Parts: sequence; C-alpha cells; structure tokens
Amino acid sequence: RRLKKVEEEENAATLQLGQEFQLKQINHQGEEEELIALNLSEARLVIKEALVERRRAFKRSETREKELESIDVLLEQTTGGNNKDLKNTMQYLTNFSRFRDQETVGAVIQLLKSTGLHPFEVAQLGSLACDTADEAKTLIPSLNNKISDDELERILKELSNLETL
Amino acid sequence: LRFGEMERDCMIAHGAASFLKERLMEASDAFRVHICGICGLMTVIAKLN
Amino acid sequence: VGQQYSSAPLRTVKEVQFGLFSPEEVRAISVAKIRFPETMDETQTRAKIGGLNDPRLGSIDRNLKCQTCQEGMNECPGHFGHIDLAKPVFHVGFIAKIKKVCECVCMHCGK
Amino acid sequence: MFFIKDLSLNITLHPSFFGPRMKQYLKTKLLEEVEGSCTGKFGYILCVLDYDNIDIQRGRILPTDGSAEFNVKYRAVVFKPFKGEVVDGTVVSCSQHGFEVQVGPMKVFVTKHLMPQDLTFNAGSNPPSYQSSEDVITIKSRIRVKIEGCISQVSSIHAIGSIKEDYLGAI
Amino acid sequence: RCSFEETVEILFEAGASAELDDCRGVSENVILGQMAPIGTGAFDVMIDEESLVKYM
Amino acid sequence: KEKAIPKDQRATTPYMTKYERARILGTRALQISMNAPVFVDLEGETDPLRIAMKELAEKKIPLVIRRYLPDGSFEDWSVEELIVDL
Amino acid sequence: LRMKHGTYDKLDDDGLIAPGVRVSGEDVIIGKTTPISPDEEELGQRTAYHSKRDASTPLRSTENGIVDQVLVTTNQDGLKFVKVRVRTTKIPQIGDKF
Amino acid sequence: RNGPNEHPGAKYVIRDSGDRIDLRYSKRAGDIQLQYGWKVERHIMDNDPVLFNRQPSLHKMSMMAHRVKVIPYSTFRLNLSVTSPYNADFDGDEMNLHVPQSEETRAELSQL
Amino acid sequence: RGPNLNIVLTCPECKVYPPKIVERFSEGDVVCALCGLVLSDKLVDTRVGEASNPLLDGNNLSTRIGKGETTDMRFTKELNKAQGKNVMDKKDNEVQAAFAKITMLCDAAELPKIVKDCAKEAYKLCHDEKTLKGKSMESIMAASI
Ligand SMILES: [Mg+2]
Ligand SMILES: [Zn+2]
Ligand SMILES: [Zn+2]
Ligand SMILES: [Zn+2]
Repeated sequence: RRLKKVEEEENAATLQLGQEFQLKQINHQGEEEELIALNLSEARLVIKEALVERRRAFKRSETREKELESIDVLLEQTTGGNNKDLKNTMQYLTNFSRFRDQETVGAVIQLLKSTGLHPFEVAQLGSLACDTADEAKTLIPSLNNKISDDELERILKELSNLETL
Repeated sequence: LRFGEMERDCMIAHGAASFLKERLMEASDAFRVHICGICGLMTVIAKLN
Repeated sequence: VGQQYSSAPLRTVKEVQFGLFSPEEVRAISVAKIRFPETMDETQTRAKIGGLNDPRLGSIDRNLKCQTCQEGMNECPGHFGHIDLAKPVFHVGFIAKIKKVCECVCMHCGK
Repeated sequence: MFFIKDLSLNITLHPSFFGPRMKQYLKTKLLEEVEGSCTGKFGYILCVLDYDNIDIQRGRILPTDGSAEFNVKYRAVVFKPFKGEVVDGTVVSCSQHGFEVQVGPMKVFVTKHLMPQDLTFNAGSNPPSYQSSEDVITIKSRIRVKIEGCISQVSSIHAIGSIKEDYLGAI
Repeated sequence: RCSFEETVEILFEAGASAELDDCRGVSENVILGQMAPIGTGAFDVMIDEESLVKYM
Repeated sequence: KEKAIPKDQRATTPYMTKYERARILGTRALQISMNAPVFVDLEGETDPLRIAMKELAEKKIPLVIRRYLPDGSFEDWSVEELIVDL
Repeated sequence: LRMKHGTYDKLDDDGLIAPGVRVSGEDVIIGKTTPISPDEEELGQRTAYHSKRDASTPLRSTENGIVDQVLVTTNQDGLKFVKVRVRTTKIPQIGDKF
Repeated sequence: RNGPNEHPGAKYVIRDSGDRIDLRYSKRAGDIQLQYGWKVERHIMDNDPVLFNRQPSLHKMSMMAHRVKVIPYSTFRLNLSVTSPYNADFDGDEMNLHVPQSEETRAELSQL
Repeated sequence: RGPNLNIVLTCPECKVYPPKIVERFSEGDVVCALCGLVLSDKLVDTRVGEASNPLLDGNNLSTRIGKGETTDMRFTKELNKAQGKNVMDKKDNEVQAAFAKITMLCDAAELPKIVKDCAKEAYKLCHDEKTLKGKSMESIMAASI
C-alpha cells in the first residue's frame, strides 16, 4: 500500500493521456490490448451500428436532413429516457462527420495505420480536416518530429482525395 | 440504556452478528463520512447540493 | 430525516493503516491557519476569523452552516486547522522512543 | 475524442425485481443508469456496445439493505476530453464573458482572455454576438476550439477552450 | 489490543511502527460499526440465478 | 478465480447450520416484506418470517451461501442442496 | 422565544402557580424570562417582536400532583427567589418495595 | 387511524423517500393513504420478539429473547422457571429490554 | 459584510413562511405543526468544559500550572517563571489585578456579590479611556464601588 499521491498532468500535446487511458489496455478477459481511438466518422458508424442491432433485438424479442430525422426517430424508438446526451452526440456527429459508408472508413484505417502513429494521433488526424502539413503540425503539436512533411503532405492529400460527397 | 461490553460479549456468543450491528449503529450514533482513496483520512469536502 | 443522498460509492472499511503525519501533510490537509488565541471578535457576536473557533473548521450549532462544506451540524464531519510552531517540539508519547533512536545512531552523521 | 472502453459498474436491484426475468431488468437498469451519464474518470458514457452479451456476475445480498449488488462488465463508447486537444463545435449561447461551444456531450467555454484581441462583444445585435472585421461569431456558428483546461468531477466535467492560436475560431 | 488495556500506549506504538490492521476480529468491526465475520456473518448470502429461473 | 473451489471437491459440511438458517430466513423474510415475488403457494399467511419458513421447508429459496475459509477461499452452496436437519 | 410546549395557563401575573392548583407532567410551575441579544436568529422565527427567551422550570414529566405551598423571599444577596412544593399521593402497587 | 394514544396504535409514518410524518398534528388533514414500500412505526404488539437482559450479564443465558405480552401495571413479568439463568429475584431487581428494528434482526433474534 | 451561514427550518410541503415549529425535546424531533413532517432529527441538548462570563473578562482563555499527584518543585517554579514573562497577558493582568483588589475591598465591607460584579463591570467599561489617566487608582476603585 503506497499513497505516493503523485500524478502527471494530463496533456494531449505530450500524449500523456492519463492513468486509465494508457496505450496498453487490459480487456475484460484479461489479455493486454492496444488502446483503440475512434475519429468522428468512425464513432458515428460504430454507434449507429449498435443502435440498429439494438432495434433488431427488441423487435425480435441520403442527405443530412433526411438522415438526421431517421436517426432521431430511431434514437427515441430504440432508447429509453434521459437520452438528451445521446441525441446531442448523434446530431453533432452527423453534422461534422467526414466519412459516410464503411468502405471509405475502412480504406482510411488501412491508409493511416502505415504511419505507426499513436492511436490518439491517428484518431485526431482522421477527425480534423487539415489542408497543409503546417496546419496539422500546429493544431496537433504531438505530430512534431514524428512524421516527415513529405509523408504528411501526401497523406493529407490522399485523405482529402477520398473526401465524402 | 447502556449496552455495555459485557452485553456485547453475550451477543457475540449467541452469534447474532447482524443484531449486534443494529444495536451499535441504528439504535445509537450512526454517521456517514467521506474518505479519500489515496489517503484514508476523513478530509473530503463534499458539496452534496 | 437522515443525511442527504451522496453519489460516492458505498463501501466497507477493510484495512486500517496507522502512521504519523508529515509536516507537509498537516499543512496541505488543513483548511485554515490558526494565528489568533481568541475565539470571538471584540463584539462577541461572531467567531473571529483565524481564531480557535474559526468558521472554516465547521459548526457545532444547529443554526449555523460550515463555511467550508456549506453543510449543517448533522453532516459536516469537521475540518482540521494547523498551527505553525515557532520551533520544533517533542511528542510527549514518543520521548522514550526518541531516546532509543538517538542511542541507536551516531549523533553527528545519522548512521 | 471517442473511445471504446471496457467498464465495470455495481448495480443494485430492489427485491421487487427478483423474478424469472430479473436479468432483463438488469439490462434495462444498465441502459437507464449508464447511457447518457457522465463520469469524471471515464468521461461521458454515450452508448453500450454488445448489449446482448453483458457479463453479469453473481449478486451479493447486502446485510441490512436487502437489495442485491451485481458487478456488471460491459463495453461502452465514451467521449473523454483532454487539454491541448482541438475539437469542432457549434456555438449555442453568447454572453459578455464569452460564448459556449457545443462539442458532442460537452460544452466548451471560450473566455475573453483566451480570445483574439480583434474579436469584441456586441450586445446591440439580436441575438448578441462577437463581431470582428474578418468574421463574426454568433449562435449556431461553427467554431474550431482547442481545449485549454479540463476540470473533472465525479459526476461532471467542464472544459475551457481558446481560439487565439492560428487556424482556430470560425471555420 | 487497545480495547483491553494501555489504550493510548498501544496506539502510539502502532503509529511509530506503522502497524497494519486487517479488521478480521470482532473488536475491529464493532469499533467500525460493520457486521463482524462471526456467527451469521461468517459467510455471504448470494443470489442464485440458475435456480431462480427454474423455479418459475 | 483461484479462490472458488469447484463443486466436485467441496469439503464443507452438507448440513445447513443454525447461523446459516437464521440469516437465510431473515434475509428472505426481509425481501418478502419489501414486496418480493413469493415462489411458494400460500395457504393463508401474512407474516414475512412465516412465509420464509414455508419456502425453506419446500426448498424454494433462490439463494446460495458462500462459506468462507480462513485463507480467503470459499465454497458456494445452494439452499436447495443443503440438508435442513437441525 | 423558545417557549416550552407545556401550558402556562396555571401561572399568575407573578409567574407562580397559586397553591392548591392541580398540576401534571410538562406543566410550568415557575415562570421566568431573560433578555436576549440582537443579531441572533435560530431556525428563523426570530422577529423584532421577540425580546425574551423562556427560562421557566417545568414539572417532571412522570410526576403529577397538587401544588401545596409556594414561598417567595430574598437570598443573602437580596435577589428574589421562590420555592414551590408539590403534593402527591403514592398508593402501593405491583412494583413497590416493602 | 387509531393514532399514537391508543394501543394498539402507530406513532410515525415513513415514506419511501425517507420523509417522516408524525401522527400527532397530522389528523387535521385526515388519515394518510398508505402505499407499498412505506414504513409504519407501530407499537410493539403481542408475540413481537424482544431481547430481555439483566446486568452484569456474565453469561449468554443472562440475555435471551422473549415474546411480548402487553399487560396492565408498571412492572415487567416473566415466568418463574427462567429466573435461575438470569440469576434474578423479585426483591426489586430491574431488567433491560431491547426491541429489534429490522426483519433480519427480528428473525435472527427469534431463531438463535 | 460576511457570509450568511444561517439555517432556517421551513416545511417544504406547507411552504408557509414563517412556519409553526414545535421542538419535541423528549422525542428529539423538530416537526412541522401543520402537516406533521419532521424537519430535523437527532437534536442535541442545550465535566469537560468551563463556563466563564464574557462581560468582566471578555475573551481571555488561560490555564494555571500547579502540582499534581507527582511533581518536582523545580519544574513548577521555572514553568511559573516562564508564564509570568509574557507580553500579551501583561496588559490584561492590570485589569485582572484591579478586579482582585476590588473583590478584596468589596469583601472587607460585607457587600453582596451583585455589587462587586457591578463594580468590576463599571471599572472595565470606564478603563482604558483617555479621560481617566490623571486620577489615582484608589479614586477609580472607590467611584466604581
Ligand atoms: Mg435481587
Ligand atoms: Zn486524500
Ligand atoms: Zn464542513
Ligand atoms: Zn408542513
């Protein structure tokens, strides 16, 4: 028993994500696993993939506006009360997502995983739309001295190459 | 009325652990306090409102 | 009525670890520094700030709230103050222990 | 940022739900007490993944309460904020002290001291908005904000952001 | 030990030696006001879902 | 879970003790008093303790006793499988 | 302020019960008031109208009887003080010791 | 309805939210409508298990659980055969009584 | 000019302000006289403490040093010596010394305790004032008596 009571300050720039958000995570089974970070588009796909599955469970036993209504009606039908927070997230994700279908995201994941960057960094790179290497170097300070501008410049171009819509 | 130590000893012999707790907690002073997970001291300022 | 509801988890004490306060711990744990040997102001109406009965340490009256946790007498457990001694003083219960430790190590190098 | 985390919770069941379909009530309680909830250690818990396969351990009857305490292990999607991160959001409210940006389940507040000098508060315009030569910031506007500080409580998280650095502010 | 005799002296020695108490005795639980692990407290009563489902 | 002895090698007494019976009746009686579903047919009874006794007699109590050992290990015994001989 | 829940109906203008008046539990037999200092509010209910706080002596909760004698005089220091004597009858019952 | 001044009666009503209602001063609004899960603090009735004790209480048979039997007069009454374990006579001795406040303790007291 | 830190007991259900409150000392409950709702429980009554009058001595907490069941005269003498050499208590000791002489003077004339209490109070109120600086202490004590 040791009450050392010393904790490093959390910071995204230093990639010090905390004590419960370490890179090496332990799942429920007990085997060590790498932390998985999801971008805005990836989170949108994963969340609504469970909502449709949730709808199937209970039953068994497109432009922005029309999609927003479809999610909204689906949200209320397949979720209980006190869902005000979930509604805000889905609405926020739909208006800021950069990938629509699973195919585009799958290509993106296979694209950015070649850099060997931290899960936090790759998620940030797939979350914020950057046009120049300098734009990503300043908005994401952790990228500094981790990837050359040559690779970053082409990665940004290719990321925008498959931009949705 | 005093529930003295000798009375406590007899209840321990009877095996009525739950009743012993009830006399000592619900029938007498009972207080809820907040403790810190790092330090085991009762120095947690709790703004319950 | 009982005590108000709390969001902290409800648990049972499993182990008790005894120890000694460090001077840093007493200063950090304390909520107010006591510097006045009085208890009430010159008007004898409210407790003087910095006195023995500082309002920041808690309240023992049914009509007053604690200035630290804003809770009544039935919920505030009390908050510890601290006094900065001018010079170090012995602990009455450890004088015998101190003497044994002094004879165990050199009184010039601590070895 | 959104993460998928393996979380554990201690659920309490009143004896009134000790029937043949008590496991379903536990699932309902999990969705009613976890989804949409805020935790300072894991952030805002948004969605529960694998709703059909939650691992529910055997319950323990409390001594005097009479209710059963169940340890529940589940996989959920959580939004956890961190200082130094750059996020996008929509302004919801405006005031003299600053505007509030909505980022998913969180509200980021941008203080005047963390705002560029050019931007100024103008209460004359209805609704009130911050006006500047290059751009105007108002409710429903899209703002790119960098979280400068985060304070996390056991059941509440508040963060403050800034738009003074380059490539921030109006998108 | 402090419950019997030399209450303060025993506690002072605990602080100096940083003694650890496991609270496995009746006295520790009585002082802390929690169910002692004796008699009806020497076991935990749990719920049986396997038998609950088959009953109804 | 190295502290959970498998059912095949349980070495504790197969008879419910007086202390185990006392807590089982009290625990079940408390649950009944708080509107718990009764799993036994009632021929007319209002006392939660008496209802609990009826359930124990017919072995319709969905509870298991986790008997602890002085080293932290434990054995799980269902109320139905425990013989009430005392 | 802080008047007792008992009844003050048996007291006279001098704050003393005349001898011979039957009394029971919670009955106030000696009325007394003391002044209070301002700027002191307890549980509210303290308005400008209130200028006194009760300092009366109530009869024992379990005792009852008839006031037999009430004596008023002054002590060595000249302060007024009173003595009240209460009569009651004890009839043997199942709990008395002989 | 009987109120707190007529045995058998009740003294307090505790709601599921933890609020306590005193029966005295409450009849002006009429009898309260009870709901499941509430608690009614009622006078101890016949057959209620209580713990009967006599100090110094040197052994476990000096503290035993009895069944209440409300009676006239101001004295406790107990069978003669149980006086030897209590080491008590009726020359003026007094004994202490304790009432369990929960079903668990109520069953534990009466079964051990 | 400071934090309120005041607790007022009002019935949430009745909402009548001011409320009728009855303090059941015997039952240790504070209950609303209208609906019967209990507002606060576990009220305390109103040795280990000392009572002093803050009208003749104000706020002055001090403790004397004396012999115990076992004590050496050396420690008692020096400890008393150290206590006397205090600068904070010197100012109040003059007032305390005045009270001691007043009590002796009042007790030598066979006067009631009320007179000496009044005399001591009069001295404290009129002491430490610019007007009474050129008068003999005997005159001040006699006038107060
Ligand atoms: Mg005798
Ligand atoms: Zn701490
Ligand atoms: Zn406090
Ligand atoms: Zn009311």
